[PDB]
Amino acid sequence: LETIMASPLNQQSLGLLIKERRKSAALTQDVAAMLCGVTKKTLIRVEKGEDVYISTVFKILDGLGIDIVSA
Amino acid sequence: LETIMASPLNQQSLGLLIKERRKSAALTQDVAAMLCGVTKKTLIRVEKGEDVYISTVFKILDGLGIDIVSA
Repeated sequence: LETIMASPLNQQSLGLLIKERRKSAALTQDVAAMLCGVTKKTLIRVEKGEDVYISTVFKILDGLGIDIVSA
Repeated sequence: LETIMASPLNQQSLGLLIKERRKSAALTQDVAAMLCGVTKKTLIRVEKGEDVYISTVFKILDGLGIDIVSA
């Protein structure tokens, strides 16, 4: 039962997680923005790790089927 | 808790997670707010699931030693 040193999410890596999930689902920023109910600009801000309201982030996570949990 | 950490997170359950973790460490709202570098009022907002900036949430999470990860 190998005990490894991994890392928790911060603001930047969350954006990158979102980006990777959007890309793996073959969705453009426009389409994903449509699915998540945000503007392309907002999605772009989030993927870049720029500060927004948590509600926006949860809309994005929910729209892309990304689940986050407590460690 | 066990109902919150055995499910993916939303805004409300995140706030409740913060609250419970704070309570398990025997911390008042003032002290925890102090530890996290936010106001008591802000911590109260987050624990109640009210909308704030993601940076604030990450400050609270980091200050209380709560790690979140991708599922």
